[PDB]
Amino acid sequence: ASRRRAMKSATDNADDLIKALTLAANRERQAQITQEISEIVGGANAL
Amino acid sequence: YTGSAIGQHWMYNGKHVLIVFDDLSKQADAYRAISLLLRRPPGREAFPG
Amino acid sequence: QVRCVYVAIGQKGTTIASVKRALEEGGAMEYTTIVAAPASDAAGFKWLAPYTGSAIGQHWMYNGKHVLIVFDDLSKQADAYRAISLLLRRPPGREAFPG
Amino acid sequence: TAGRVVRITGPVVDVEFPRGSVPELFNALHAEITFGALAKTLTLEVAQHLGDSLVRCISMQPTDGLVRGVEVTDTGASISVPVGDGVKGHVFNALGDCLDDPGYGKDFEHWSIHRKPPAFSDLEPRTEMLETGLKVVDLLTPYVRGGKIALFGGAGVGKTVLIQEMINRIARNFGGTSVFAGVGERTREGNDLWVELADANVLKDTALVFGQMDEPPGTRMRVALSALTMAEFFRDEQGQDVLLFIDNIFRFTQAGSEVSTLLGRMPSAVGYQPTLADEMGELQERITSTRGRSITSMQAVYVPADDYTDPAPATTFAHLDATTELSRAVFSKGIFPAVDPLASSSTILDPAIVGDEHYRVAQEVIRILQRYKDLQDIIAILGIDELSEEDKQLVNRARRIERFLSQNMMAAEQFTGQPGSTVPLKETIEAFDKLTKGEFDHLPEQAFFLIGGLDDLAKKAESL
Amino acid sequence: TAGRVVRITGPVVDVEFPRGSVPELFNALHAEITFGALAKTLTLEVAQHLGDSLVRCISMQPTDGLVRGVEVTDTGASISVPVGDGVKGHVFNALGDCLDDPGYGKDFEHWSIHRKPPAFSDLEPRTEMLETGLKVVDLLTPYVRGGKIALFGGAGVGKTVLIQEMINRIARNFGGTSVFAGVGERTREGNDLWVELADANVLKDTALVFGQMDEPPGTRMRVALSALTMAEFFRDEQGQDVLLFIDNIFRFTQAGSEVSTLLGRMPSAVGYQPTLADEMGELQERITSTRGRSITSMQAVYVPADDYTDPAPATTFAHLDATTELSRAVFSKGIFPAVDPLASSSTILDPAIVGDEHYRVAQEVIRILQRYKDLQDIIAILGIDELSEEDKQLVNRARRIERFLSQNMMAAEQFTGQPGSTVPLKETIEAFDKLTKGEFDHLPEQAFFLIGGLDDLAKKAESL
Amino acid sequence: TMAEFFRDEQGQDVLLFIDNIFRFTQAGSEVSTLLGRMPSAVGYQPTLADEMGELQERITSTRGRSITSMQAVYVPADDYTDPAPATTFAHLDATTELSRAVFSKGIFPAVDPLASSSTI
Amino acid sequence: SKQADAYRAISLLLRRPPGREAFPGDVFYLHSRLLERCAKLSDELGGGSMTGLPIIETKANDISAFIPT
Amino acid sequence: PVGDAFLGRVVNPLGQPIDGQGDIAAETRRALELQAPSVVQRQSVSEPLQ
Amino acid sequence: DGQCFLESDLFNQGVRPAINVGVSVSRVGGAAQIKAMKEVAGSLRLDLSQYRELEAFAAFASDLDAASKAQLDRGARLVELLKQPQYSPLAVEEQVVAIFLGTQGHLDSVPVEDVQRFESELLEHVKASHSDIFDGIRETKKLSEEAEEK
Repeated sequence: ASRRRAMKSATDNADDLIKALTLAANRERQAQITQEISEIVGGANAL
Repeated sequence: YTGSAIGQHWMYNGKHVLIVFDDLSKQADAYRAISLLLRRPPGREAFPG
Repeated sequence: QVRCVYVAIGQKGTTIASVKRALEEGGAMEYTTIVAAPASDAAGFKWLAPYTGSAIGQHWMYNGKHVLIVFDDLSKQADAYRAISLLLRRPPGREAFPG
Repeated sequence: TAGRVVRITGPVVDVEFPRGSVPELFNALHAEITFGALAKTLTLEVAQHLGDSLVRCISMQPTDGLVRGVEVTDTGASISVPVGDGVKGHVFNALGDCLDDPGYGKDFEHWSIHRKPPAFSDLEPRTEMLETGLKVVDLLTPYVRGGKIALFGGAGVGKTVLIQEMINRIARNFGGTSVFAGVGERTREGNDLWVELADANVLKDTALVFGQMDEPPGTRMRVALSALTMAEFFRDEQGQDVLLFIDNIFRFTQAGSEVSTLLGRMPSAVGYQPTLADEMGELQERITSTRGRSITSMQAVYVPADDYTDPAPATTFAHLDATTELSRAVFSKGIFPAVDPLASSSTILDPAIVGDEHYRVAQEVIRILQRYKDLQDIIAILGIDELSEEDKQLVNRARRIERFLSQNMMAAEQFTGQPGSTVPLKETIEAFDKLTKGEFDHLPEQAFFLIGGLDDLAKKAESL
Repeated sequence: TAGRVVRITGPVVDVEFPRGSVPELFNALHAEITFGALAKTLTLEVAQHLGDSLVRCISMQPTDGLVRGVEVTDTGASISVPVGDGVKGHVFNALGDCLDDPGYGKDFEHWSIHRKPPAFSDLEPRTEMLETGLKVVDLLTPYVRGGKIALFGGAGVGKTVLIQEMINRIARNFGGTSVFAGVGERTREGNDLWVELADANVLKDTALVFGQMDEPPGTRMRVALSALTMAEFFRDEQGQDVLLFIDNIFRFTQAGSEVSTLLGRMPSAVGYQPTLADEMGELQERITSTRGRSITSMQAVYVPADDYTDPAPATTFAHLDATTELSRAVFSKGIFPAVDPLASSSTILDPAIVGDEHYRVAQEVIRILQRYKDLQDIIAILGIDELSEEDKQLVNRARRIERFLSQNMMAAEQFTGQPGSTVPLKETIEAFDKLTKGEFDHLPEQAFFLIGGLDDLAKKAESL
Repeated sequence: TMAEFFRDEQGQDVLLFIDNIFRFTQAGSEVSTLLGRMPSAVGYQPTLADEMGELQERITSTRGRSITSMQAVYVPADDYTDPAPATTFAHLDATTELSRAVFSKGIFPAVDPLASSSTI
Repeated sequence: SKQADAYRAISLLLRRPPGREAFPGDVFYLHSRLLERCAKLSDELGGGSMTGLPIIETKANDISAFIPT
Repeated sequence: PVGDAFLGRVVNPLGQPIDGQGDIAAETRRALELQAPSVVQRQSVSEPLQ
Repeated sequence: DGQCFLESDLFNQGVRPAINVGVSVSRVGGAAQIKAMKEVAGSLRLDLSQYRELEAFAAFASDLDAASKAQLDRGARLVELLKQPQYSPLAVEEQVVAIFLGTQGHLDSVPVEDVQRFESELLEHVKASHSDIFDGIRETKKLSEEAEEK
């Protein structure tokens, strides 16, 4: 009886790391792509 | 475009036809390449708007 | 017989002084050489020193002796080269490094 | 008549001509360079027209030691290389100069480097069962005669050793002509392979051409064209099966990237040069086995930072039909072949032309590996004690399957003292069926390392 | 010789000169404003030549109110600044004119602000250890005399507070001549610093000059050069050890970026200067303790956007010896001396310099904190119930040792209303060794929060 | 224009229906790159705020007559942080959500009370 | 933030080279020259005091952003 | 310039002593740009470096 | 022609060299090292890789098998003996002696904390007794049966 609840709670808490990491990864990828386009623009228009 | 015209000709006279396109990404890449080599400005992902 | 040549690029003089004191303690100074390019100097010396060291080692090679060469920093020369290239109005590349 | 030089910057040179003197594209130009210690002969290939009687071009030699105002002569011709039967057992550069003898190869017939791909009307599917002496390739992805074979993986894997072993095993049993071309590699590897081939009698029957990376990138693009021209000439007229071998495919892609960046085109995604796909496809259409002629070509593909999302690996995959890749994880655990069966794919695996026992064995083993990969980290964290009896038995069977695949080869003799092993096909399929039936689960862990044959496995079992 | 303004934009000015006379680089140029309300004279410095006797120049006053054709006059010299014995005890501007007493000066010596680094033959390494009352700085990264000090962190992480803490400690312990300067500091803190310095009755020997935000960048990158010139003038002739204090050098770099953007040169990575490393090295190598001249300096650096990927502090990383870093998470935890022990390091820590007991203590603390951070990922969700007691004790010890490093400096007297504390190094190392013995496991954790010493530790613990 | 004329002339309460908003933003980006300007803010119009304000300043009620409207926005790539959604959320009062399991339960509105809120 | 956006747009209309996030580097100087004008005077001049309260709206509660930085 | 007198001293990248005392007698001077040895002039490597 | 990897995680772990053997590889191979070294030592990087792999996968093992426990012990001893401090010159004979002691399980009974110090002791004793064997190595660059027996 004590065994069941701890693992239930472990599951429910393990969900949150997935959510937060997905948010961080989305932010990182969008930052990378916008930096890439900004750099290619700066290279393109400077000539 | 030629495939679409050929299909439309038969369709317009009442001939039931079906059209399949094998791949469109390569068409987009070719259009992007020709647009850039024609000296036109680039956009997001170096793609014309 | 093994001969070693030391090359430092864009580093503080005090680091070179500590290194030379260490080798003086070690007693290797008899068979070693040091080539210095402090960051205070212009881009030319930093951009050219590795080639000078390479030629110096290659000479003793054609003499037939075993030669060892130490490189401290290589990104510094890359930065100097990118700077010179951009100043020469050369078109840039990926991350603005020359091709 | 001749033109002059206006500006020099890097390897690209622009030159000027009078009225009615501009040549066409893909032409050879010669220039004379003089100095007390640096005198040579620059060879240049016309790149594009800038108008106003100005044409921009590339050179295949370092441009150091040049001076403005020097006239440039024109041969009115493209790049050409001599061909013949005496080419075999000799070493040539990008220009086709014999490295063995300075005066060799200056009397035979010469062909234009540029050619045209064969028409579609002379194309025909080829089906043949080609088998080597290695278990993993025999089971998962058998080779196809007259087809396209490529390898995938990053650096520090061992594909060069596998290539060496494969050519070594094949050339001893082949009567046709084999040609090797080196796009980009260290001088040490070329020297060692030259020594190895000279140590055997096969060198007289093969032709070696290669170039390094220290040379300007213009050289690194044309060696592949020369190799393809050699293959085409030897295949078309002799009508004999031709073996073509290419070192790497990423070198010319890079060289094109930097040359296009310097020439004046805008970059693209991940800083890749435009029109790479068309150039790659045009190059790849040279390799084809016709109705009366069969040509076998292998390829070794490098990947940057081990990423298949890069456009270049995806593009080069579209042309391949028989695929085999190498991964870093299996190398990390310890396998020397380091072949991942899960992602690899073939195009000749089907019960219609292959025995269904092979088909069912492959299906069972791939399902076992799929489930095992799924349960890996679960075993890692939660422990084996939380799994079911079927889970435990399957986990043990997958452990046996994964360790069983390893086998030694001849090429490892340099690295390890154990000589290699070879095994036929029926014995392997019987052994694999016995393993997947689970009748050998009692064998210890150590008995499942570097096993070539069933008798070797039994003798290893008795040793413990 | 007369100059005429031809075109202006931003703070940058382009001027044209007659063929007869053209001043060299780094020379003062005088012009004026004829407007009534904003009447002011301005000075320009030679930046670069543009051909046809066109010169680009930079202003350090705002450029509003100009008009074309105004006569331009030169002095035929670089920027000279006053040097003398009675310099200390007064506040100075970018120009060097006294601020507290207008008209004070113009009777001392004058030296340029463009000098050259000392020769290498006069260089000498140093190992003179320096001690400070704060326990954490002495236990982890002991300070060395004659070197450079780095204080790394983000925004609002208590850099200023520790700055005046250390300056108070040094002023009380040590006398001599001292110089404070900086760029990127507010008016309010400057007035507070002046008031406190007057309170301490040590302003008589302290040199004060600094900039503000609401100023053209020319002052921003010239006041630091003026301060370094003052430092060298005091060091060379007087031959006395001088304390140097510099804060927020980062703005300096940013300032340069701005003017480069105005010049029209090709941008660099993250839109930075075409060349920044050379100027950084020139600025850093100006600071050097000679054999007969012991010089100690401290540097406060700002990290933009809480990201260390920026090469702005990465370049400075190669010019430092003793570094102490701060993080936002440590501050959010609650302890004000938010100094990261894991990241912080120094080059003086060695068993040859300091006894082996200190080395062992530091290594043990480092390993304990490393293990705690390693287990933090697992404990973040599951906790200690899954974990074993052998690691539970480690968790407890890590928490206690981490909470013990907290200290109550006297600089917080204006916030916490409590006096500061100081501890000798022997007591510190003894207490830390006793804690690492684990004897203090029985004590509650909260007692370690903001404690002075082991006696106060016991008193507080037994008081609850 | 049609709606303003009807309201101001007939005095009738009117309703305005709009399909999507991101299509208008894409058309604006297309005309921007077509004219050959300097794309900014991840390839967006630098003056998108001015145009959106010009569009949305003509909806609010006055003179006792109300002009209500509702608009449906398509979030790109499951992102609420894109500048266009952020700016178009600046003139929003109520949000409504419809689900599928709620309709599978067998109800007419098929609206979840838990995923909706209002500003009044 | 809207003021900074307007400044960025009008600067881009000028064909001025862009910087990080297309933001020109003058923005720091701009907001500074707006800001440090608010301070308490000395007693002799009158000792006046003004207190400034700007308001900043951030997206997804991140302090790691250029304008908030 | 190149010579054996460079041992145990410090020179600038140009090739002149900067910190030591005296001058270096170099027998010859060589150009920086050269040609690398070819495969035919190479050999296998087995000698250890302890 | 080869590379090595260093991680601050290794340095703060406690390994002074802090070199990553998981990825490190050398192109040429064992032909460079002396024949005695390759005879005494071989495939040891594989052993350590497997040891670290099983440490990672079995860090939360419910029960440890006899083979698993023995491999844990062997890996612990090997990772402990591989440590060497800075400014510690070392010759080939002593190094091959140390690796021969490590690989044969002669030190299994030695507790982990005493593994290092004890080694530093033994290298001293052979310096004064039976030192001729070292000479033999320097005269043969290989091992003999009688030398190993002694």
